[PDB]
Amino acid sequence: VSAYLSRPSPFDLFIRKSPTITCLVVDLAPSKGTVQLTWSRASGKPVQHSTRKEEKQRNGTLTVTSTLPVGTRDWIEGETYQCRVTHPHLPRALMRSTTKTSGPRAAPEVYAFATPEWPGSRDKRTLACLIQNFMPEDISVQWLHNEVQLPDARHSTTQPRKTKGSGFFVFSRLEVTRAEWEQKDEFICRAVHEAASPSQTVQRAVSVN
Amino acid sequence: GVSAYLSRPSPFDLFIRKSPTITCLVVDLAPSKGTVQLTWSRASGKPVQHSTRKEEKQRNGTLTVTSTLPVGTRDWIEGETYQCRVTHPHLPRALMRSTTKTSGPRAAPEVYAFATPEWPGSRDKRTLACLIQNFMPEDISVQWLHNEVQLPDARHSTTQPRKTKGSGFFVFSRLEVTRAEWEQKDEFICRAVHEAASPSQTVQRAVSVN
Ligand SMILES: *[C@@H]1O[C@H](CO)[C@@H](O[C@@H]2O[C@H](CO)[C@@H](O[C@@H]3O[C@H](CO[C@H]4O[C@H](CO[C@H]5O[C@H](CO)[C@@H](O)[C@H](O)[C@@H]5O)[C@@H](O)[C@H](O)[C@@H]4O)[C@@H](O)[C@H](O[C@H]4O[C@H](CO)[C@@H](O)[C@H](O)[C@@H]4O)[C@@H]3O)[C@H](O)[C@H]2NC(C)=O)[C@H](O)[C@H]1NC(C)=O
Ligand SMILES: *[C@@H]1O[C@H](CO)[C@@H](O[C@@H]2O[C@H](CO)[C@@H](O[C@@H]3O[C@H](CO[C@H]4O[C@H](CO)[C@@H](O)[C@H](O)[C@@H]4O)[C@@H](O)[C@H](O[C@H]4O[C@H](CO)[C@@H](O)[C@H](O)[C@@H]4O)[C@@H]3O)[C@H](O)[C@H]2NC(C)=O)[C@H](O)[C@H]1NC(C)=O
Repeated sequence: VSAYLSRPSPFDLFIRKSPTITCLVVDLAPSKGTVQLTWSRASGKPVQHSTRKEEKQRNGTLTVTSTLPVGTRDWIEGETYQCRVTHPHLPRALMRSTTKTSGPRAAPEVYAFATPEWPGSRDKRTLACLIQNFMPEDISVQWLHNEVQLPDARHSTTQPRKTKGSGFFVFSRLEVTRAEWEQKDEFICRAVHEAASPSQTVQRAVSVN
Repeated sequence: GVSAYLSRPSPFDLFIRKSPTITCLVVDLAPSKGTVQLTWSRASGKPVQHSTRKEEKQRNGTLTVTSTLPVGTRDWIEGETYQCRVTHPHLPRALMRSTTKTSGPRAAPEVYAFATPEWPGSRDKRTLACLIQNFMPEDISVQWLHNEVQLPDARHSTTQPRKTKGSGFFVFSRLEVTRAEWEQKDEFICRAVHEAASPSQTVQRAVSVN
C-alpha cells in the first residue's frame, strides 16, 4: 500500500487558473475498502470539496484517487496541503503532503526539430522538442498545429532530469502525418513554466522541410 | 515483501566489449535477519562462472541483495537460459527468475542527431540531442564519439525507453558540448547499440554545430 501526492500542473495553475492536486494511493491488498482520503491545510484553513475516484486495475488491485481544487493564490503564496490515508487493515496512520517547490527560478530554453525521411516511411515524420535549463522541474509541454492544441495522447514527454548544471530538461516526441504538414507545415512546441515569460509560456516553431 | 528481478546484458557489453553480465536483484522490505541465498544455473546444465554479490542496507530499513554473473558471449547469443534461484530459511517458497535472448519481434533503431542553435547569452555552449526510435526489444546502449573516441558515460544522459505509437520504443540522449570541442572538430557521433541492428548491432549518426 503506497500513497503519492502531486503538485498542480503549470498549465492548470497559470493558463487555466484552476489548479488541483491529486492524492493517489496504490493498494496491494484490496478487501472491504472503506479507505478514506482526508484533506487538510497546514494553516488550518478550509479545503474545498474534493473528488474521490476509484478504478479497479487489471492486476487484481484497487487504485483510489482524490482530487482537490486549490486556490491559485493560495498555492503560489506557499500553502501546504495534506492528504491522510486511513485503512482498516493497516495500523491506521499514513500521511502525504505537498507545497510549491522552493529555490531559484530559471526560464526554459525551447528547441524544436524535425526528423528527415526514413526509408519506407514517406508519409510521416517525428518532431522532437528539447526544453532545458529551467527550475524548478515542474513544467507543462504542449503541441500546436494551426494554433489548435493537439490532443495530449499524440505526444509523450520525458520526466524531468537534471542537466550538468542546476536546471532540468525534458524531451517531447510528436509523430505527425503528411496530411498535416501539407495542410500547414508548421508545428509549435510550447512549454508552460512559472519562470517562463511572457505569460509563463515559451514556444518554438518547427517545419518539416 | 520479497521481490526479485533478473536483467539481461547491456548491448554494449554483449556486442562491443564482449563481456556480458546478467544481474539478479533481490529486494526485501522486512529483513528477517538471515541469509537470502542466490544460486545461479544454466538450462543446459553447463557450469556458471563465479558471480559477485553485494548486500546493501537501505535508508528505509531494507535489505537489497544483488549478484552479477559473467556470461559467455557466444552462449548468450546462441540462446542459453540463465536462472537465479532465491531462497531464505523462513519464506513461502523459492523464487525462480530466468533470462534469455528474445525470440519475439525485433526491430532496428532509427537514429537522428540534432544540434541546438545558439541561445542568447550562451554562444560558447551547444546541446547535442539524439533521437533513437522504433526499436525492439527495449535493451539499448548509447555512446557519443568525438575524434573517433568514445566520450565518458557521465558526459551524456539518456532517457528511459518509452513506448512509441505503433511499435517499439524510443530514447533521447542529451550531450552538452563546448566551443573548444566543436572548433577543434565539428563532428559528434551518436551511436546506438542494439541486437536487431544490422550487420554489426550498431546504428550511428553524426551531427555538427555548424
Ligand atoms: C497493478 O497495476 C496498476 C496499474 O498499472 C499499478 O498502478 C501503478 O503503480 C505504480 C507503482 O507505484 C504507480 O507509479 C507511481 O505513480 C506516482 C504518481 O505520479 C505518476 O502518476 C501521475 C498520475 O497522473 C497520470 O494519470 C492520470 C490518469 O490515470 C492523468 O489524469 C494524468 O494526467 C497523468 O497522466 C502523473 O501525474 C505523474 O506524472 C506520474 O506519472 C509517482 O509519484 C510514483 O513515482 C515515485 O517514484 C519515482 C521514482 O521511481 C519518483 O520520481 C517519484 O517522485 C515518486 O517518489 C510512481 O511512478 C502508478 O501511478 C500506478 N498507476 C495507477 C493508474 O494506479 C500497480 O502498481 C500494479 N500493482 C503491482 C503490484 O504491480
Ligand atoms: C526501500 O528502499 C529501496 C531502495 O531505494 C527500494 O528498493 C527498490 O525497489 C524497487 C522496486 O522493487 C526497485 O525498482 C526495480 O528495479 C529493477 C531493477 O532495475 C534495473 O534496471 C534498470 C534499467 O535501467 C537500472 O536503471 C537499475 O539500476 C537496475 O539495474 C527494475 O527491473 C524494476 O522494473 C521492473 O519492475 C517494474 C514493477 O516493479 C515494472 O514496472 C518494470 O517495467 C520492470 O519490469 C524496478 O524498477 C529498485 O531497484 C530498488 N532499489 C534498489 C537500490 O535496489 C525499496 O522498494 C524500498 N521499499 C519500499 C517498501 O518502498
